[PDB]
Amino acid sequence: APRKGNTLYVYGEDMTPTLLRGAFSPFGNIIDLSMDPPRNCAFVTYEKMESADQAVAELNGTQVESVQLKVNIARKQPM
Repeated sequence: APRKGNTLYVYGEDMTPTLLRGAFSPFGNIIDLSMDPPRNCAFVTYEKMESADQAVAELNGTQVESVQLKVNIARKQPM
């Protein structure tokens, strides 16, 4: 049966897939990975709800070689 799953909202500047994959690869396996180049945002889906909460708490409040990323939760209401 289908499950709601748990997609996380990722925001930041100059963000790439290889970088995000590593920012969510070790946090757990992703069933689907999406990225938004027009809004500079990215979406991360986790098969385990704990993989999203553990990655959102560890990824949230972090910095890169010289950039800052932001993790948020998708709104229940559809855009």
